[PDB]
Amino acid sequence: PGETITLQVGQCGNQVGLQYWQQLATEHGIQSDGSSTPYPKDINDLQLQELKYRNDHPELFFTLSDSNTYTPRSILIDMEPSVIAKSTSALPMFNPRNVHLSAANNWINGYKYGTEEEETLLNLIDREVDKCDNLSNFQLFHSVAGGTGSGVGSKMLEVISDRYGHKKLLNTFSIFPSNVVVQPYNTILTLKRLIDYSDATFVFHNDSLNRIENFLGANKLIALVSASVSNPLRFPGYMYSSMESIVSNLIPTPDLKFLTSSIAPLNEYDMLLELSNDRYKTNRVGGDTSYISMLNYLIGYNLDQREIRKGILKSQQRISFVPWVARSVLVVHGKKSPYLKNTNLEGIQVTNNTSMIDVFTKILKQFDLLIKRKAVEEENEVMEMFNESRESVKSIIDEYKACKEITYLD
Amino acid sequence: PGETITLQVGQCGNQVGLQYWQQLATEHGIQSDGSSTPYPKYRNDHPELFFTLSDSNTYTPRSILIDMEPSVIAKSTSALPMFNPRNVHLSAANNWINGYKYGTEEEETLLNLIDREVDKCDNLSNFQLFHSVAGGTGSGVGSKMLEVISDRYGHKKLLNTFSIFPSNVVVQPYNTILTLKRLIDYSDATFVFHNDSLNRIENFLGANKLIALVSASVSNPLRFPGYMYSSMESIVSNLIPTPDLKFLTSSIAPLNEYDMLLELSNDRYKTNRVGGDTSYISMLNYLIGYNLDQREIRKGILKSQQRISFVPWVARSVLVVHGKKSPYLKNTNLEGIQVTNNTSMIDVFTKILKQFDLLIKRKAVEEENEVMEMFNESRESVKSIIDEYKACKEITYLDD
Amino acid sequence: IIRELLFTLLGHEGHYIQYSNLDISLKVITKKLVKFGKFYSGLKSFIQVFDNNKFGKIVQKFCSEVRKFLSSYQQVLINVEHEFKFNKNFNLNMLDSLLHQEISNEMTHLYQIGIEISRITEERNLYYGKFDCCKGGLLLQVIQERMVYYKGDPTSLDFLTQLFDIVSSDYIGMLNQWLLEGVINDPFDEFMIREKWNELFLIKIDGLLNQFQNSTIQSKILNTGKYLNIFKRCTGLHNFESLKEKLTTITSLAAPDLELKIDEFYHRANKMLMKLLFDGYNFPSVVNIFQRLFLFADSFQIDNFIDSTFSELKRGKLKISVSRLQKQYDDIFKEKIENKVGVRPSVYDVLKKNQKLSVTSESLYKVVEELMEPTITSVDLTIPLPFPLNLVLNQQLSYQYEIMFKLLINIKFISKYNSSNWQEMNYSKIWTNSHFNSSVKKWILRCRVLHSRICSFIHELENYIVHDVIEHNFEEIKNLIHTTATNLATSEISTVEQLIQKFLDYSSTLLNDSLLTREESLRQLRKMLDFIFHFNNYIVQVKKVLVLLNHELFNEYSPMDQESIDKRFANLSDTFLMQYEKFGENLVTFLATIKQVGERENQGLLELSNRLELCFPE
Amino acid sequence: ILTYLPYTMLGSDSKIFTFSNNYTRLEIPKDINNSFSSLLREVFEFAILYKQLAIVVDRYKGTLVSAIKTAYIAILEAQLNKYVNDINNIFNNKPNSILVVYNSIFPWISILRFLYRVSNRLNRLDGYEFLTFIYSFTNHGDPKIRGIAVTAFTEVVKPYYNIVEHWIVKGELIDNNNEFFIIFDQEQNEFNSIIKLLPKKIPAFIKSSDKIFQIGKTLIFLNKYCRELKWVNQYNVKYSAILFNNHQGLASMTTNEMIKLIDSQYNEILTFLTQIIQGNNKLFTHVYNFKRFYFMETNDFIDAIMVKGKDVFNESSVNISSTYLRKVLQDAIQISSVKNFEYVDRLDSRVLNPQHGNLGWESFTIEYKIDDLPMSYLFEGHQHLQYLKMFHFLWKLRQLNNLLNWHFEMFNELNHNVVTKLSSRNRRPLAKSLSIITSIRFHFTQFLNELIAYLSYDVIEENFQQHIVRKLFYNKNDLLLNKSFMNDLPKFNVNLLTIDELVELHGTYIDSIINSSLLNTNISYIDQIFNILQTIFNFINTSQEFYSLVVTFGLLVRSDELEQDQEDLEFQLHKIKRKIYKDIYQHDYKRQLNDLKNDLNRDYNLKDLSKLL
Repeated sequence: PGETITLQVGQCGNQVGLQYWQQLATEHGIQSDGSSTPYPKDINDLQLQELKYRNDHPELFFTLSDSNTYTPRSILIDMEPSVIAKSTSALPMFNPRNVHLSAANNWINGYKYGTEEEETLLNLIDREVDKCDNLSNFQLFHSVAGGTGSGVGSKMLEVISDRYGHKKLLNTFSIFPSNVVVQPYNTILTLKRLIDYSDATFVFHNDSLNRIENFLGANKLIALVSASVSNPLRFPGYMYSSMESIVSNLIPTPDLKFLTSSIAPLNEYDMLLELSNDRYKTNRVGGDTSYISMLNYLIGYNLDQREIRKGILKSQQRISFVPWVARSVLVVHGKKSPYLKNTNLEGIQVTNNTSMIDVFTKILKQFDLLIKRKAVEEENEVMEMFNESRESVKSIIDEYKACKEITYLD
Repeated sequence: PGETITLQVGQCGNQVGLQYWQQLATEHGIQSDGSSTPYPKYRNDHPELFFTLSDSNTYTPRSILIDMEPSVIAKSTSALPMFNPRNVHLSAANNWINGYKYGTEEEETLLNLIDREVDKCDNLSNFQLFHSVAGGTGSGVGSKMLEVISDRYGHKKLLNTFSIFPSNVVVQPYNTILTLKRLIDYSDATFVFHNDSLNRIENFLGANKLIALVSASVSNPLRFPGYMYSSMESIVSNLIPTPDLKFLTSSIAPLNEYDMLLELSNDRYKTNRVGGDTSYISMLNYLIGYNLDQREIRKGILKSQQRISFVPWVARSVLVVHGKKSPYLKNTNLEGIQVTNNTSMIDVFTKILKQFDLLIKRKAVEEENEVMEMFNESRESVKSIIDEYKACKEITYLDD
Repeated sequence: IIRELLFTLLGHEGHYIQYSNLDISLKVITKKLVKFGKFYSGLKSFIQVFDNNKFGKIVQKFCSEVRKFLSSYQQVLINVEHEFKFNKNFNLNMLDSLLHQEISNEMTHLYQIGIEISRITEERNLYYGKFDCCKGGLLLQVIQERMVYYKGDPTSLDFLTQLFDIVSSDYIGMLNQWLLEGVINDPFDEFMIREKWNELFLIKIDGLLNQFQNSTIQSKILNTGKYLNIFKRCTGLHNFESLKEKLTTITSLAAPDLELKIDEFYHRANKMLMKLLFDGYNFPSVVNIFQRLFLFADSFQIDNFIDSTFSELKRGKLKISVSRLQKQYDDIFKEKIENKVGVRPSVYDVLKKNQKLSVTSESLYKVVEELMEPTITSVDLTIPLPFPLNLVLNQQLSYQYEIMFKLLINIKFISKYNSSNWQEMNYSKIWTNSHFNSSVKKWILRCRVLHSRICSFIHELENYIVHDVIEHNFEEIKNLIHTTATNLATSEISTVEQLIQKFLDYSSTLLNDSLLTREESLRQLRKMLDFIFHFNNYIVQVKKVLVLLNHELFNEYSPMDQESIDKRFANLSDTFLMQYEKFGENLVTFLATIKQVGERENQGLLELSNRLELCFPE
Repeated sequence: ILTYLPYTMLGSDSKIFTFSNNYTRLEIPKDINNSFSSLLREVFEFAILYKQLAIVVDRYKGTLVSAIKTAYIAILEAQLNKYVNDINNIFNNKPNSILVVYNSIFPWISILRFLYRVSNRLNRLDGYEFLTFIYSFTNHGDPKIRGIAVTAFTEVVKPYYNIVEHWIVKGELIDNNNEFFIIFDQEQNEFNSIIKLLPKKIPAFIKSSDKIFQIGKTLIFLNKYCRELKWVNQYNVKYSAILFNNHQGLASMTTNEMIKLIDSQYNEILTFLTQIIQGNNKLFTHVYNFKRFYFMETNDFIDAIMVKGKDVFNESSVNISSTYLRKVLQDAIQISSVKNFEYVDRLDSRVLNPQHGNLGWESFTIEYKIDDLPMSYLFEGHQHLQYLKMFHFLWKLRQLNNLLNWHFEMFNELNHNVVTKLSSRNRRPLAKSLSIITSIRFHFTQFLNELIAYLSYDVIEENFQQHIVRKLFYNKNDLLLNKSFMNDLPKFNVNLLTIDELVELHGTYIDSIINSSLLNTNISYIDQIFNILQTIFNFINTSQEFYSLVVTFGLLVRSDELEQDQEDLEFQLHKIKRKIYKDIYQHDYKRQLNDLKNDLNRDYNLKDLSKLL
């Protein structure tokens, strides 16, 4: 039950991370000031009707003080100071000592800036480890291309490994760019570091994000899924107490760490069948892709047993599974927060499928098309990092292409 | 059954829709403030087919109030302050040519307006259109309004109209021939109302309440549940045997249940122009005034079987509909509304052909050669419906 | 000569005459004297054996009455002892007149009633006779035998009606407690009504009197206590007493007030039970709900179920699941409410969460067939109807009241298919093209007219069923419910036994007038509804045959341009003409079957035969 | 002579009238003849019946008996005192013959014959066969027999009802004579072996027979276990006053007055019993908290003791469990969400059976200490050993789940820090090898996570709502009554119920979990799972010798050779038979799909489990 440190880097992760921490505030009763709200009595125990004392666990994402204020354990890092001021002034409970101010429009400028001030970033992370009593999970919120989060966010995930020995679970929560000159080769350079210094990755397409909700609305859609995977963590249930228990139940191979998400929008029988539709997935799908693992979230409280079981049995036949993986559809019965209204019923599905073939080959097709068309000792190290990144993303592509055929038994 | 959406187009349609919704709110006891009235939950009446249920218990009707001028819209919103302000759409149109161009450029913003009314209904069953067949702002965009809803929804949603025909400006023969084409190949059911014949029934405000009496009594078993005719699809399926003669007329009765069925069949109480010898195709009688002693109804039906003229190929049956009275309103007397389709709709169609054929012979850039084509195509579109009425009357219908 | 016979009538020896003579003089008067005192010990021996705990309780009170006579017997033996020792000087003449004037009138009757019990001991609305040990029934009936055998004697019957008064005084106390309260306290089997709600109050026909033999009065005494237990099982109230009193009949089981007081207790047992059903359990609120669930008083609920499950009801029972049809029926009819302790659901929201929509494997056209001597056919409804409403609306009622639901949902499904077929035969895109040949356009125009006369048949058959039959017969039931209910509220129909008969008559005529009673009537109702359904599913398959008869429509919806277009149109007109002569075939026999049974049995069915015969020939 | 007849009626020998000790007749010949002595025989029977009955009251004159029969002797003496009063005045007036004395005593033979037949049935089985014998005659004809039956019953029932009234207003038992049906079994184990009712000792005159059982039993429970010495004193001073001051006793009360008293007294105590189980004892608040700790409804706490106790649980049972388990329990409370809620002092931990000494992972348990809390509440061993066995089965599943996800966290850093930088040519047989060990973990972490998800929601959570929540706060089957129809008792939403029904709702709720479907031609279903859990226990234990080899594999490539090629080939040979040994335990988990699916299909309950386990 170790706590979780979140790292917001880049222009995306600041406004997405603002929606991530505003979602955790109303879910746990704390306000923008930081003071705690008296916990309402759950309706799982009634009293003699004539006719403090908290059941949730917010310490994994907030720290405690003597005056009962809750401060989130997030690290903010960007180039421009304008994006930090809109996030700090909106939610005043952010720790101002976690705020770091330096723009970078390329991966080379981002990774070089990550080398020059290693000492002020590694010391900032180690101050948050002193606040917690147990650390088990690091979290990221970065863009794959575009802003400075591709460059210096690629370095911040590398300084976790050399300092702590890479024994902490890294969830990257990456946002892939939509379909721009810098955008093709920005993606292929950070993805080599993404598949080398991580443990799990939740991919999110921006071009497939406006299809679901129909830029402020695009930020609220990422925070709904990012806070849904932490619902059995903060609200303790029978299973899925820690983040390593969810991901290890989902990732079979350390080269297969790429997860696709989907939001359901009612009852809970049609909610399980609505999540299996291919139009709700944040990742784009092409043909019929075989599924490896899947986890259905029902974080709105469901007193509908024997109805969830009929939906699991129906969703086993309508989903084609990989042959060496057993057909097991797992569902968590997450509990509704007593501060939010009990009327709405949410549903999230995170899953591992073969749909990442179309995502990676879309970048690799545009990678060689631009370096052949357009193309001090700086050209040599750029060229060898292209070929090192070219052969490395192919390794997880042929791993997905061989995953559909029955293998891994010799 | 299914929920119902109506469309009020034009200046004449907005005045009818004002009286149509004030009478629907009176029968269900709904005040003119959006507030509900307790029953004199636990409600047998179903106002959910026409009104929207909200979280704040406000009652807003499902109506679109498209119009060119903002004069009559202020009349409807001030007198009935419960219409949705997003459903009403605003900006002079006197002809059909300048009125059809208003709906063609604004087709996307008006089709998007009615999609907000589909998702608010669980199961939609029919559409309605209150307009005038002669007029610039009514027949201009309303002819485009029924066309855009025909191909999108595609034969699963019924489209009824309640049109008003001209009784007598000199441009009124130009547009009545154009929109009569679109009312034939694109409308499912059509009600005919004559402004001149409606004044005779009462003996412009007096004729509006008579149309509101008929347009609300046809859906009386739809809202108030009964033994039969629970849906609108089972009501129109009797009156229209074939789609090429879907034009319908009506009759208003104003004391016995045997005498009410005899007074409805008279040609004096009619909303449409009646010729000399008219033969009926199908008939529906609405006894909505709480008829309970079913001994006098049995004599009124058996008398109406061997007295009224009949078309030979159709089965002569006089279907009587027992309608329950509204508990919020007081019991005045027995009310009767006879809706039917007969051969009596030839004399007004050839009257339109007479004013059209006389005007083309008199002849009263790039816009001339297209409207003579549209005048030509609309002529045999309504000439084929004349030969259809003349064929079904004789024995020449039942052969090759 | 006199002292020795003074001890012989006490059942003892006199040393000369007999046990407990050859010197016969002129003593003729003692020939009958020793005969009268011989059976004196017959009463005393009758006491010591029949006073046991067995042999019933009513013989114990009689055993006390004969022992009271034993003391009244010995009361006069002091006077003859006073007559003996004193100086009377009157012997051999008056001794007969003294001991038989006040004793022999009661000594003779008390011996024949006792010797018959020992005789019958050596022999040994409902049922279970075979009485044992001749305890209560055989003793009370031979007393009335003894009165009618001595008619004409005023000085002899007055003792028998007094002997029957005190003996049967204990039998009235349990009979008065049964009729007034309902307590059946009887330690032995010493009563008529024996508690064993149908096979529970057997009446034991072995031991009734001659007065309790009429078949009408046996139900006046059996249903008086049964309808009182229903008032005692529901609200409690052991030994009511109702802050009131009652006349509490006491006199005898021989009076003109016997037939009047039993009926007086029978009207009170029905006034208190009907006040429990009408006011307590809201019985007018049940018969308006049975009309909304079985006979469709408000068809808005069932019309939303049929169109939602329209694709599921067309397919057979094998190609459908039971759970999918029942589940959709719950969201549209029922409403899930919480049973928190403290609230009280009425009869409206209890029977609304109790019905079950079974689709078990029978047919509507065989359930009615076995009663007398697609999934829309086998769909049905069942309501549990809890206590005590399962007593008046019993299973004989609901079986004649559920059959009308399967018929009313079958024709409402045919009227749903024809109303949907009218939508596609008139305003479709495939069915209504623009520039096909006139040989096809005449076949489309002939198919619409045939369907416009088929659709008007079920809209006329329904107007007779839902209005002339169901609604017309309910106007007299609903009238004699509310004006029953206004009279019951004043007191603190008037019989529960006729309320079951009034509702069984309502469901029978609804089953009679709706063509489900006769052999040839049901044989045409099954054939006519099946042919309409065979024509309705014929329409949906022409929609794929009309795509090959038009060349423009097949080019947009993708063997073409040969003689097979004229060949398959000839096969289309062949199977369409076979259905046109078949429509006129069954209808002229359907019009003939109503003319046959509409003149002899039902006058209301002739009203359809006057209306339908004037429609379709025209 | 006639004056010797009263001398024999009192049992005194004259010069000619003689008799014997007992059971002999008054054979007196030679008075006049057989004509006078034959009638004298039936009045001689009046005298022998007096003497034979007078020796019964003499030998049992309040002595040698301590039972209810000592009141019937007072009845037998009262009629015997009235018998000798009648012989005096009937011989005070001068009788002419012996027939006139026979007339006045003839109304008395009916009374004398009944007292002898019940006195002959003495010194036999004299328990309830005597009190029911008198009550069997109280409903009878012949009112002289009925007249003596009621006066012999109304003053013999007063010692019996003295046991009943003490059982109603005091809640004790003064019984010593093998009598009134609430007996106390000497094995005082729980509140079930104590007070019980026998149906055979139920009399025919007690009308309630079940409410007086549930009035005295709850009075003992409200006096000694849940003392509250203010309400019982108010209850004893109130209802014993209205039973004594106006109705002079319970025997004087009729049948309707007893049922009106007891029913108004039965619901009076159950209102107070259901008062303090809910408002003060909080039965449902503790049964819901019984599930958060015994049924693993808060997995953050059970994950905390498995992380903050990974050093103590590795040793044997030599732990003191006073300063070690107290340290591990208290710091894990600060880690998880248990540190904030109310009843944290009730939480304690202990080691079960330290004499075995198997391991430290197996002997641990959690205890919800319900001390006071004045309620037992019949939560004895048979309600607790099956309630601690279910925790230890659920302890085996969360233990394997916490060393399988750490196995995922240990092999990912083994891949990163070592395997991706091994000579760029030996990675391809190693990256293929490590992808099998991470994938066989995925087959194991999906078998447990759905086995718990079936137990924790279908078995545990559905039975708690059905048996505990519905029977307490919701209605039974069970009504419809407009109460407006006829002419300080707070009614609340608890569905008032007695002791024997509060133990049964909780007793069945544990019985319907431990015995429902699979927790109990083949071995049992619970035994089949333990064989699969043993393989997972053995899979992780044989995976560490793989993990300790690859970290050494990285040490050979950094510093490097003929003797190195011998040492490298022996180390890769350690990887060849290892992955083959990994295939052995893989087919045993593939064997799990064969025998479980062949057993789950035989039941309709486990048909849904056959496709997701």
